[PDB]
Amino acid sequence: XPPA
Amino acid sequence: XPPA
Amino acid sequence: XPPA
Amino acid sequence: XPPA
Amino acid sequence: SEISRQEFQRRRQALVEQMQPGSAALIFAAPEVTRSADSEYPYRQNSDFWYFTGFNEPEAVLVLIKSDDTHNHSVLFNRVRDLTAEIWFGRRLGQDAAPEKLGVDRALAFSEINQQLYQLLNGLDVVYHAQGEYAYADVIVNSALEKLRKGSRQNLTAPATMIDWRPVVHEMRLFKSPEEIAVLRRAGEITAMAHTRAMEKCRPGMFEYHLEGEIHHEFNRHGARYPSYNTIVGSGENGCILHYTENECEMRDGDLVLIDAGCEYKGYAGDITRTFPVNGKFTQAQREIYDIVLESLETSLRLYRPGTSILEVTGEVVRIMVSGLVKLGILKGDVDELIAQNAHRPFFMHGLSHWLGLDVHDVGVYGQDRSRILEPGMVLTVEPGLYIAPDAEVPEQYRGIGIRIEDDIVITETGNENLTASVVKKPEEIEALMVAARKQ
Amino acid sequence: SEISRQEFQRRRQALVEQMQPGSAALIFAAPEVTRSADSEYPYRQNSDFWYFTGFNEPEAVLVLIKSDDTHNHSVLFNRVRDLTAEIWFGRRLGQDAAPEKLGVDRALAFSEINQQLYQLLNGLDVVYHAQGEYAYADVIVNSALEKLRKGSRQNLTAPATMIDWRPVVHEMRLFKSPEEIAVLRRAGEITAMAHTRAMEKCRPGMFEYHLEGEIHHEFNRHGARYPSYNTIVGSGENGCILHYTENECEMRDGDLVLIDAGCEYKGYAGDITRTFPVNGKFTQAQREIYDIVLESLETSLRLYRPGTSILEVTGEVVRIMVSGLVKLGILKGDVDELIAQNAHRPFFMHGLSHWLGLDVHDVGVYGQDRSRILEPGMVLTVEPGLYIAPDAEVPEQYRGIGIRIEDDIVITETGNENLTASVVKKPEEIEALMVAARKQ
Amino acid sequence: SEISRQEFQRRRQALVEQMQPGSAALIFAAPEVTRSADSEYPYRQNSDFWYFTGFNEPEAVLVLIKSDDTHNHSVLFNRVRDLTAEIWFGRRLGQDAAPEKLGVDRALAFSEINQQLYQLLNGLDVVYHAQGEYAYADVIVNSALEKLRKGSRQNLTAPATMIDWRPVVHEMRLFKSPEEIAVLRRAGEITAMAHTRAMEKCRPGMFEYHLEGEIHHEFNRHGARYPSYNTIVGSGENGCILHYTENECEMRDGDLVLIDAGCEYKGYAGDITRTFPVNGKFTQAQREIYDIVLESLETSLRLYRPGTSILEVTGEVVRIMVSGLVKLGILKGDVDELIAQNAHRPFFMHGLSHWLGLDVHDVGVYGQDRSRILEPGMVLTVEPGLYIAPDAEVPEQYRGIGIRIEDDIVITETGNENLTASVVKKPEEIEALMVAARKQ
Amino acid sequence: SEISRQEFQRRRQALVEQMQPGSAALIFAAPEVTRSADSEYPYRQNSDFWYFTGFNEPEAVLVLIKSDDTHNHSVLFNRVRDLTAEIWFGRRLGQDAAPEKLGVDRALAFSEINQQLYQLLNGLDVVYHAQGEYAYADVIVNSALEKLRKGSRQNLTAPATMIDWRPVVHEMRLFKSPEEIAVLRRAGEITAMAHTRAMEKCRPGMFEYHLEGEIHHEFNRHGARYPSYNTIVGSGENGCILHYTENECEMRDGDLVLIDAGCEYKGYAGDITRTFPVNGKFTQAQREIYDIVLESLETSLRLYRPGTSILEVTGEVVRIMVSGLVKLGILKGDVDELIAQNAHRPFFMHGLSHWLGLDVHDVGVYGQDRSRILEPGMVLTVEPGLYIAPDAEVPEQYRGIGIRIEDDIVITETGNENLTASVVKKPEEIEALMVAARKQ
Ligand SMILES: [Mn+2]
Ligand SMILES: [Mn+2]
Ligand SMILES: [Mn+2]
Ligand SMILES: [Mn+2]
Ligand SMILES: [Mn+2]
Ligand SMILES: [Mn+2]
Ligand SMILES: [Mn+2]
Ligand SMILES: [Mn+2]
Ligand SMILES: [Mn+2]
Ligand SMILES: [Mn+2]
Ligand SMILES: [Mn+2]
Ligand SMILES: [Mn+2]
Repeated sequence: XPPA
Repeated sequence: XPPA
Repeated sequence: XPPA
Repeated sequence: XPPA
Repeated sequence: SEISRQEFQRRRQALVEQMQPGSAALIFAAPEVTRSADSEYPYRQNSDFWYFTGFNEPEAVLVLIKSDDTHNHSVLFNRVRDLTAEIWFGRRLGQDAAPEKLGVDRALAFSEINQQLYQLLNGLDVVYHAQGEYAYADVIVNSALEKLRKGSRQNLTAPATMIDWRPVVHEMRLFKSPEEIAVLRRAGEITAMAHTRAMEKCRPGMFEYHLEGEIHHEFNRHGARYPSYNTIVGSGENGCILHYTENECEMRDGDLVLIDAGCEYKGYAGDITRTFPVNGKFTQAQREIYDIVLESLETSLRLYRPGTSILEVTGEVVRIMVSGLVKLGILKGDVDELIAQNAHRPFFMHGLSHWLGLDVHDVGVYGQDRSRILEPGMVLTVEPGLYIAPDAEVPEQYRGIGIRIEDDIVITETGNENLTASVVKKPEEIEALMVAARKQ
Repeated sequence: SEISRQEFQRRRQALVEQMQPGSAALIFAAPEVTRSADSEYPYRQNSDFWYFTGFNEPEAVLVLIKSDDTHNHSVLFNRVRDLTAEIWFGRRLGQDAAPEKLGVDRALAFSEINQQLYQLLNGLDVVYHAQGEYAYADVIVNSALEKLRKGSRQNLTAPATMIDWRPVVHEMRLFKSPEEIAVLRRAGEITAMAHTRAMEKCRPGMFEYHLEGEIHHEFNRHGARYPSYNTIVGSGENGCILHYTENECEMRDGDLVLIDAGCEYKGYAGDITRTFPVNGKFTQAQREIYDIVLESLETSLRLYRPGTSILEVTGEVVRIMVSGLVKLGILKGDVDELIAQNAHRPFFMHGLSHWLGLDVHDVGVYGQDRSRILEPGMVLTVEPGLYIAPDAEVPEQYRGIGIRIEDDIVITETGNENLTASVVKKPEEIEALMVAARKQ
Repeated sequence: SEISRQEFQRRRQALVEQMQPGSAALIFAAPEVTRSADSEYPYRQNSDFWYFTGFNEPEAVLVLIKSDDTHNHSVLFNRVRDLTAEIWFGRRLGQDAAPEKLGVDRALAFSEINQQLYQLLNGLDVVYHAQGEYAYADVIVNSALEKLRKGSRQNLTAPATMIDWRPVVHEMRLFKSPEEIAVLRRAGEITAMAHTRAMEKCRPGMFEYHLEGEIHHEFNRHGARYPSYNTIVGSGENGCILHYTENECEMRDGDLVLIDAGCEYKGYAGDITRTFPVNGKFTQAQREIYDIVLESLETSLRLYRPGTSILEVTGEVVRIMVSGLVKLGILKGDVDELIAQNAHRPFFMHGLSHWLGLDVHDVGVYGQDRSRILEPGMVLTVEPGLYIAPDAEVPEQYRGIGIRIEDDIVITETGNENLTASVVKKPEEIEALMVAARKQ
Repeated sequence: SEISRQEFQRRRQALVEQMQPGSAALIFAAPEVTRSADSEYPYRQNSDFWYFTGFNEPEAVLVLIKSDDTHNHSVLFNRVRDLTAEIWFGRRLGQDAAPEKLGVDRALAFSEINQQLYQLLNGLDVVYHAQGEYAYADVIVNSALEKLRKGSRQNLTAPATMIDWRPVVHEMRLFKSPEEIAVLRRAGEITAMAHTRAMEKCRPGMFEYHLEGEIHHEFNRHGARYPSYNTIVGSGENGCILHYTENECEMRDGDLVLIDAGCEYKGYAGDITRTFPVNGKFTQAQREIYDIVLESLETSLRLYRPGTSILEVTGEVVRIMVSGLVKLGILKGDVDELIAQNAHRPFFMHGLSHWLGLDVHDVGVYGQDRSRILEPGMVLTVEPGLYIAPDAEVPEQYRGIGIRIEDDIVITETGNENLTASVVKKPEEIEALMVAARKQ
């Protein structure tokens, strides 16, 4: 997922 | 396993 | 000289 | 001197 | 599906084609990593090294040497075959079979790299090296260059120019070939099947990690042994933690569970997120938030095509989100004013899309604010979501709700192809799926 | 089962009890490890750090300070709570809840360790540090000591004595408490259940990794998310590769499959190896080798008790092995001469046992040639095996056979308790199990 | 005068006497240092290494091994004799002559240290190492300890205890033996003769560095090739810069010149400071400041004896200074109040004394605020001074005056012996000296 | 003579002129070096840094930024002015006066380099850095590049191309400007005067270091405080040790003394070697060897001119040497055969010439075997010599003789200019000089  |  |  |  | 030897050759040639004459590109393999004491984590090859070889061993270095526009040769440094080491830590390729197996002109023992590398760089004008990528690689490269710099009395010369090949190689990885798209397509299928399993197995009373277990097993059944990233199974308030990986809680009837999981097939990443009711039935409050997220995804899926950008589609998503949040009373005020204020920020605090490939958060230049124009061949995720904190100052029924729905797509000539649509996302379809599975 | 807060306290006190007055012990947590680009492997806490805290976060340091025989206090350095970081990378303990949660006297932010550590060491005579264990820890410790050494004008003094606490802490880990034995006992149960599953699911045509999938899932069903080491599923000639982890081949009717897999429950390792026929029926040749290995294990299980040693029991195993190999014609000559020549070496090239605990190959002094006398509380494996190379110069029917049978035991007052006997190992029992499972 | 082989033996034995049984002390030589490109600064042996050997070569390591209270042996690691290297970079001692020359039991080649050191440490309980002193030493020591720690299967054990020998060795250096006092005494004579030369050669129009030249040459005439520290020749306002080393200005008639210079004889430091008029005649203003500094020195020379401390004598100096400054109008107010306020601080901002030995600012514990009680054998400097900034808010005639007068003394049974009184310091004597020299 | 601000500007512009558009060159100052404990060696600025600034402080970095062919600016990082630090360790330039003093566009504090450097490199395509030159520089540069590489979300980009500026800058240094030639000319004069002094002061009974003292003092009298390399005074058999620096022996009547010493004037090196009789009178044996060396030098001085090479002139010297050695019976056989066998090698084992400049062994490409064609502006030494080992198998009268005669020359349009001919080298002239000096 959510861009780290 | 076998001791490394 | 003077302590550095 | 002599190249080191 | 998979990557052919020919493809690996094409990639190397495509990199060489962009290299200056009289130069060499050095691509190092990933080092082994300790998990605890004398035990190691399952090996994961460096993505860029893999891209050019599909070779899964550590202590290996690919050297691409370009003499001129029509002449270039390759040298692979890899572990020598050792009867002892192999009877213990698995079979090794060795120097003899390497040339044919990996399609390289020559293969030398990694143990001799410090005695051979400087000889391969001697006389060249440019060396392409990803400095800082790995400490061991830098030692090897810096050591070789120093020997050349200090060996004038032995007629040795070091290339004075060092260029980072990451920008060029990642730009290549940004555009998938038909073979890659086929593999990613299979990755999406496998990942989708896993998410369908999780939805069908879910029951109140089970723990979050149990769904993780079902997912990983489904990956494994289809040949994808490892996930492309640590699985996320956040039920209830855990759904508000973007990278919640503990997956240690009992799933409760009445809560939603957010699952973000993806397999790694032939080195490529699948990346799907599906949020659904633990008891198989969305409540009104859950539906009201879910619908906003689903509309965001469906609209984005319709908009993504060559010519637009992640930034532009994101604008549409923000409008959809702010509008829906205002209608529900979670946000108050004029839609356009709220938009100009990024009033959605507290509930959607991450990006809508990221490149996808050999790395779940794939390489490739996004452009300022991810404004880069999309072209065919680019692969990306579409993952809108809304996360309302347990203590958010909004109507009680929305507090503690975390929802994200994510699909993987590949930009085509006229639009895009959804690689993960084989796992349902429409509420009525999710409930039907679960109800059907619960008759057992 | 699990480890209580009281136990963690006892362990810390047991270490402090052995420390000199006016000293401090520094125990660092394991650093996070990259899997690829911006993705990390699931976190694994350093075993020794875990042993004293059961705290699963990186960037944490336990400081045990001993003033004298009746006075000592503790300071924990750990990540500060951050609304942003947590909404992303999971919840953090923080300084406020740490003291109560982990039973420590004081908790400071890891971000301030370089400003606080030297103050805690100032004036002490001894510092216990596992030098070389972690590069980041050494930087922190060396930096603190240098400030003290160079701060005489500020009235600071650095402890001139540095002692490695690994020998003492590992000696402690070598002897399990009742709580630990209970946890290891559960680890053995979970691991055994997994091996039973693999045997019941195995069918010709399935791939090695498929059994890996069944095993990992069974671990997960019982609360053991990760294996304690990379699973080994070697069928056919792959069984001759001691640490074969590829598990990439199709299991063939007629071959044996060697499975070495163990779960990690509450930080503790299970470690079982079972070899069985892919088609559920041992051939005569397979049985002849299996029997020798099983007798080795059963005899060893009977011999292990306080007073003996791994070296001594190994002697009995070597005799059993050489004798059986001679009867089969794999070895030729006088049993005793062959023994004195270690003629079994080509077929059994590893040890019979290793300590077991927070690490599959647990810490603890073995003594020269593993001659240390066994005492109650020690936990070890019993894993004889015979591996006959595909090209070994012996009767054709034995070439390419790899067999190992491994159980985990805890030495008791009068003998030992087998923690993994709940998964069958006698040939007739293995076949019965598989036949019963195949009626479905 | 010099240090005898016997003395070197005594020192080693004195260190061994304080070491635990079953331990080894590792003392490394100083590494060569680059001055520019391929040219090096004249070699300077590490003081502590020198103290135990008097051996002036790099890449040498002294290993003192203590078996028990009556058994200990030594091993020296040093450069092997090489016909080539020597015909170029000077003669080397080598392994053959080392034992007899340096009085060590055994000598091995430095090139083999990594293959030999771990063998010498194997089985010991304690290793004395000055960690952090030299990067190359730490690599060697850490490498040896790691081999022992990881070599349990080869029956190797690493000493778990590491102790910094600097505190103990420096405490030894703090007390000079009769031989050392004799050498320091000669160092004082040589240094004094140099300062007398400078005073006799000084003439308006000459540059500061010219006096530096006279001084260094005088050092050289008596066998002291190098200064123990960079020479300071500050005339005029440059005298207010404590470590002014540029010595680039033309000395002007009317200004005072402050010279702080010391030779290095047989490794020991001389350290004298004399301030005098460039034109050989003190002005009234210069005399008024000089007298205060001279009284400070003369009183201190009378007070220093066993039983007192640097802190205590400093108190007397501060009183003398504050009083004199008030009488001149440089300070205003009550003497005692001004003292309690350290009102002298702006004009005397450094210490009155520092240990003297193999290092001009010698090793040894001073105690809080240099309160340690003085005992016979300690060698220290006595250097009061007053520095009035060019822009200080005091009567114009005092601005830009920098004066320091420094002597070296050794504490005796009843008081102290001035090692540098052979060069005048009383104003009338300084003028007489210069007038006499100017008749030529 | 000296280097003007204009010249420094010209040099910077000459480097910028060769740099690509959109790039920056980073030139770091030399770090301070410890002599012992808290004392440092007199500071020596990095030659390349000095070449572009003439600035003698550590912790300084010159940044030359090129926008395009007609636009470029400079930024200097240097120590900030600090009242405390300066009253102690000398005056600092600071940021305020730097721009005017050093002719740079902007000056920032070195303490802020890590916060400023990446901003200066952001957006550029190329960075010129001498990687590996200094560890501290590499840390700073690598740190800046990493910030740019990881700051895409902040719109930062790192130059992907790194080029070592050493080859280009050293090629510049290889050709001296008229100003440099004037300074080197003065360096030769000063050095020559020193060698004349040594010859006039030499007397049997004096030690080698005594002549070193006379030489260093003469350097100092003319404004050259430090030697460009460690002085060599080898009398008797010590003359056979090429870099004999101990200079610890008593010079004996009957022996020759070889003195190789050079001053460092305004950063430039003088480099002269003169061998003469300790008692002022050459013996027949000494003369026979001396003549061969002198002829080698005189012929070389006649041959050196544009168009020839060091390799070619060396060939003539080898012939002269082999011929003379055969006539004396030191070598036996055919001259041409002996030449083809390099039979002179045992007696003349070093090169005839080396570049001379800011470093005694100056930078600059020599070409294979020093075959590079000489051009006007190049400065080099001419130093033939013959060294006959004490145990050489030749007529007894030649054993233990070491002779070298070295001059410094600058290649001119039609030949060369001898910068060091002001100190005699013809035997009759050497004896006359010494006899004249001995009448006192
Ligand atoms: Mn995802
Ligand atoms: Mn994603
Ligand atoms: Mn096992
Ligand atoms: Mn095991
Ligand atoms: Mn001094
Ligand atoms: Mn002093
Ligand atoms: Mn020379
Ligand atoms: Mn030379
Ligand atoms: Mn709720
Ligand atoms: Mn077979
Ligand atoms: Mn004045
Ligand atoms: Mn002779």
